[PDB]
Amino acid sequence: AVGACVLCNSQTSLRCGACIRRPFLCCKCCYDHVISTSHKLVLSVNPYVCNAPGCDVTDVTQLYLGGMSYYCKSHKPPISFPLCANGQVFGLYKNTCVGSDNVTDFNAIATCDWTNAGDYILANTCTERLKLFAAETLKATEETFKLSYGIATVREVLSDRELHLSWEVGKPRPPLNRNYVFTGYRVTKNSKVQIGEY
Amino acid sequence: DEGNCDTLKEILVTYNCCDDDYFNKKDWYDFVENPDILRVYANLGERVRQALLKTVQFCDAMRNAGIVGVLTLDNQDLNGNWYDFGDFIQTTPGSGVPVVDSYYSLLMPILTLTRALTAESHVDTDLTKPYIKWDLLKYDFTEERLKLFDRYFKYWDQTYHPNCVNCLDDRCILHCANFNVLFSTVFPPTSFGPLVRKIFVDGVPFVVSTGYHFRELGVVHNQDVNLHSSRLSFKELLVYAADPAMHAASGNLLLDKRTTCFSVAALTNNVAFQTVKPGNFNKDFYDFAVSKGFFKEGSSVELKHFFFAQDGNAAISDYDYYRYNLPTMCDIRQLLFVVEVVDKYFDCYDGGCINANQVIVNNLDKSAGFPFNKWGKARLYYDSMSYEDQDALFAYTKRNVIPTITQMNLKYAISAKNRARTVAGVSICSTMTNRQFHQKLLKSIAATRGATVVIGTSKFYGGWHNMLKTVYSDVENPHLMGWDYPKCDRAMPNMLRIMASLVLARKHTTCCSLSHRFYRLANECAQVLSEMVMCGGSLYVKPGGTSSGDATTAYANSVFNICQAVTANVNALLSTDGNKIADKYVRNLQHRLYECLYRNRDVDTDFVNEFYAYLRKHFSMMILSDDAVVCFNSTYASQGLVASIKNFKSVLYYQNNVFMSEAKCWTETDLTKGPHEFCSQHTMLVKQGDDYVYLPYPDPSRILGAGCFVDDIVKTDGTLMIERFVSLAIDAYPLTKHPNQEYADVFHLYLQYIRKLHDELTGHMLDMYSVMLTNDNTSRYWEPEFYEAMYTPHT
Amino acid sequence: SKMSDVKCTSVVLLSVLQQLRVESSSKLWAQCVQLHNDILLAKDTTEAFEKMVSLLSVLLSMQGAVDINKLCE
Amino acid sequence: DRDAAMQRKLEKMADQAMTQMYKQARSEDKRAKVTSAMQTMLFTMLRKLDNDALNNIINNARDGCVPLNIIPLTTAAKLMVVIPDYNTYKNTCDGTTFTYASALWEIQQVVDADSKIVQLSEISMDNSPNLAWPLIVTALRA
Amino acid sequence: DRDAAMQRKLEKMADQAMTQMYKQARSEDKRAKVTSAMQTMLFTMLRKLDNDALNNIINNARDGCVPLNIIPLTTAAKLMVVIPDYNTYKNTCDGTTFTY
Ligand SMILES: Nc1ncnc2c1ncn2[C@@H]1O[C@H](COP(=O)(O)OP(=O)(O)O)[C@@H](O)[C@H]1O
Ligand SMILES: [Mg+2]
Ligand SMILES: [Zn+2]
Ligand SMILES: [Zn+2]
Ligand SMILES: [Zn+2]
Ligand SMILES: [Zn+2]
Ligand SMILES: [Zn+2]
Repeated sequence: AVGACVLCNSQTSLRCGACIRRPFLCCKCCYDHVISTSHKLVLSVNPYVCNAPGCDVTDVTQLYLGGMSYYCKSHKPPISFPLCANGQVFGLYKNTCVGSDNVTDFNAIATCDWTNAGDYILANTCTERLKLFAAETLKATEETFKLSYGIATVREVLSDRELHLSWEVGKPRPPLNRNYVFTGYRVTKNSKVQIGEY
Repeated sequence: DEGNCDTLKEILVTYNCCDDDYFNKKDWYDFVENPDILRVYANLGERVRQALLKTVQFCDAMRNAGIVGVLTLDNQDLNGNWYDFGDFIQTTPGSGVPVVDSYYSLLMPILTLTRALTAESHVDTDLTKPYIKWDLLKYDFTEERLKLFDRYFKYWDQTYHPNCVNCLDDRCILHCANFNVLFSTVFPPTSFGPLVRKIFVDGVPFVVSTGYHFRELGVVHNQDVNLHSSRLSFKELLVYAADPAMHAASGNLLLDKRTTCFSVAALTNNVAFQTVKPGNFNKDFYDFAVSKGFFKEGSSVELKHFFFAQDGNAAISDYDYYRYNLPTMCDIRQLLFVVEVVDKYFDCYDGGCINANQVIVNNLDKSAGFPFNKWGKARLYYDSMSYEDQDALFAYTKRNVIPTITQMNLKYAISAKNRARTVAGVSICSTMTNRQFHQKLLKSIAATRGATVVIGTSKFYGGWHNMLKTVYSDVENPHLMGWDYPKCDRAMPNMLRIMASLVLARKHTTCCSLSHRFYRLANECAQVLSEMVMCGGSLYVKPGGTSSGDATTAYANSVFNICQAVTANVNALLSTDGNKIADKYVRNLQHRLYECLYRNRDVDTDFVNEFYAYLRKHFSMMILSDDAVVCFNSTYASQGLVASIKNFKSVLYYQNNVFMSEAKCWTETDLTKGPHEFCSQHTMLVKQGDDYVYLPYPDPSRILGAGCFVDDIVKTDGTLMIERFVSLAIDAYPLTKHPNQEYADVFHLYLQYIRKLHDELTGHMLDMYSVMLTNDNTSRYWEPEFYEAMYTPHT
Repeated sequence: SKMSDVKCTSVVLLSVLQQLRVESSSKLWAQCVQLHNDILLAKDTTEAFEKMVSLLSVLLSMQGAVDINKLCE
Repeated sequence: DRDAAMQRKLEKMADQAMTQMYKQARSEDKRAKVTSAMQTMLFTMLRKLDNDALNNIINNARDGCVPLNIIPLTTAAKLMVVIPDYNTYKNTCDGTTFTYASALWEIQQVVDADSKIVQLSEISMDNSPNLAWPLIVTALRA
Repeated sequence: DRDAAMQRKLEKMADQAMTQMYKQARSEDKRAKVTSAMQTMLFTMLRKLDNDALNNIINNARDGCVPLNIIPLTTAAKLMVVIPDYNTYKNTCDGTTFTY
């Protein structure tokens, strides 16, 4: 689970699960990303969530490392120190973390929505790792956007090439377009089978 | 009893089985010299297989004519006829009954010495005609087993289910298994073993096991076979890597002429020969010893424990030593009673099934079988899987079977005979489950002082003396004896291994259900008993007989040992005449023993208790996995009412199928001097502190050898030796009270050598630097007080 | 101690042999291990020396392997 | 004293936690690597077996169950005889072709125990001693 | 007392290194140079054996005459030993008996 920080390339074990793609972040870099945005969950080789039952606090800024696990400020054991200190969140290789201050455009990527032109113009004018990460992120957003759509029921099947297919109730109909390849289904009752692509 | 066997000879000669001069060859009866003797016995086949059919005709002739009686053996002349009607009663016709409990139950061990059902392998069941040709595929012979039974053992009133899967409990599993071990010589041998089937995952074809065809338990099918899977979890990956079907199907055929056992495939394109080097030499020490006045020409202490070496093809010969294991069919009422008593022996311990986070692996960095040993030691797999999957694996092999491959390696250690001994390292996917299943009972047996099975009781700190004084549990006229089984690891019949596994699985009366226990036993059989050995880059097939690398080895051996002892005892009590036993109690005991053995069908707990108490009062034992010591009353043993070395010879002759020559059964007749040799440590009686105690002392040649010859080159310098010698001296202390002088000196030799070692050490160290601070405590290893503390009873 | 110095020398000798890759010539290793195992269990003396002569000759049969002069010095 | 003891505890606590994290990472790394190794071996083993004749005989079987030994015994394309002596040689696989398990094979290479080659002429009743037995002779189905 | 405890701790800490470095050096030394130790020890023991046959074959093997196969034991078997010169020849050879 050890990886390279997307900005510092130093070996690290930190990921922002508040980010859809969960990239590896050096200590200080994840610090900067977590202090500034609504990204308020961090996951190490083990999740940083208060181990206390019923303690469902999430952000690490309110967490203290105690005995062998980490707790909210409430259920903390006496000897317990905060996970955020000196610009470092507790993780592997804290003394070798070099980091940087390029947090700005990275944050722009972490916060954008891909619904405006300037987003894309940035996304194609940034650093290399930044470029590929923007690619993966926007692709996942468009994937869940596709999956945010739904079904279409066949009113009539005129011929092998002509079709009467009504679309989902209360749904913005996906337009008549080539790219969206439709997988079909015919339920028996009892094991709906995949009838292929059309 | 080979000293006086003068009817076996007369029969074998009378019926042209072997001409007379045969018996003038010394050493013929032995089953391990001239195994040709089996060819002589097997020439009684078509004189026994005729008597059987004449019995089955006579039984009907009785039934349909209206008579009731018993069929004893001693009324059938070898030709076949029947000639005794002294005590037959007659009733209305068409309703008679023959009672054949005690006829087919004394012939069962003979029906596989003299191989009497093999004339059923030829066509038309005639002898002269040529063999039959079963289709190669046919993997299920239920109908044929049924027909053979119903044609030979017709009136044997109990039931018999071919596939032991549908059996009711541990008194029916033994019954049906012991019938199958006879009915499974008529079928071809290339139709047992795993059963495979082509399944599909992620749209790619596989071949994976789903069943088994055991030669005793019958056909067994998995219960979770998943066609059309899509993913491969870690549990799944393990199960499919340990399996042998992939390997034996992706290799290439191979025919081996070095052995006579089977041979399944050959994974690589080349066979690999293996050698065993000699061991290095500790000159400095040997020159010391010779300077102190040792090793002279004609003394009483001399080297006899050297590091023998082996050429290339030793491994395959030592595997081939399995040719001794034969399919033996033990009696089936005396066994179903002896198993009762043997269980009474194991009363007090407890056990059951446990969780995954409680097993305690002793040592973790030891090989993990094949093929897992190509990627890590056991630590890797024991740290990879979590307790969750490590328990799902268990509760999944409670409901299917998993064949495995077990390697075979030559050992590298001191010895006194130029044969090379091998050891089988079972694959981890079996040890994990076996451990979780047995650990509770095993760790409860190894921590109980003062019982028969003495494992885990040290000889130090006054342990040997306590063992020896427990054994004399107030028997009347003691005479300590002993014995030893030859080739114990390669002749134990399959039936006794199965009885052992059952008696060790008789504790989970409430942790696990019945089908669970049966699939566990089938799993253990297919993993340890009849597995796919991999001896030198080429699979093989084990015919039977235990293996010495699993979890439940020493305890299974202890159980089998107690079983042989009690069987010999039962035989010796029955065989006595009966009308000359003077007492009025033991004679009644015999008269109820025979009836509870053959003239009954259900347990008799009160009588079992009385018999077991009688044993524990006239046959006290002490057992460590095959090394026994008995303290039998003597007036009885002479009148014929407990065991004797002759009886052990007999029992091994018809149940193990070897011959235990009486040159290795020491029999001491003086109670004081203790057992002649137990666990390879003679015993002396030495005064110590105003009372007398027993002490164990090794065989000096072994200690000298272990000092003089070391296996690795770095162990030859007195860097670590300053510690490797304290242990040898600790083991060799008791020699300092022996009366023989060289036994008195092999102590002070070690004791002076340690001192000289330490002095040269400080010399070299004070040379390399110039200082030394607190290495003073070593002034306490070269005094005879520290060790003398090690054989006292305070701690 | 003359008898029991004809076994230790054989142990050393066979070790030296094996250290020259005589394991290859699978016939030679067979004969050598035979002579060694046989020496070890020999109640006599002359027989021990017989087998010792033969084994040593196995060592000597090769010329360039073990420098004989620089040792016999 | 209070604060000194607190810091003294903190040192050991942090170091325990850190060594623990190292151990966790090590375990996960080894686990992933071993799973990859197992999958690779499985697939490269599978992609070898002669799928045609196997499909044939299994689909012929009345259930999809066939005892294991006959799988190689009837779909293997090789045969590695091993011979311990000139006599059993004479009596099992003489000449250039032989028959076993009801099919016809032919020799292709006769490697002795030293992993050398041995021309089929050298193996002669008077040329027995010079050949370091056993004699691993391969073959091919035909 | 506290200072004495500290010094004693430093002592027992130094002794670990002082007694481990020695094991390391000695062990690597022994393991490295072995193929010569074995042969030297062998020839020492072989001189000390004090046998005659061995001594004759050893001297001969020194000055050239080495055998090409295991000397046999039985009273009928083959032996092929080289001879490098006439001097050694007439040293050993005599009539039809070649003593060795
Ligand atoms: N003391 C005796 N004297 C004469 N006949 C007896 C005696 N005891 C038993 N018998 C009869 O002989 C039968 C047993 O005879 P046995 O010695 O077995 O000869 P067989 O084997 O020919 O029956 C018994 O069933 C009984 O009928
Ligand atoms: Mg009679
Ligand atoms: Zn960074
Ligand atoms: Zn983030
Ligand atoms: Zn909390
Ligand atoms: Zn049954
Ligand atoms: Zn249980």
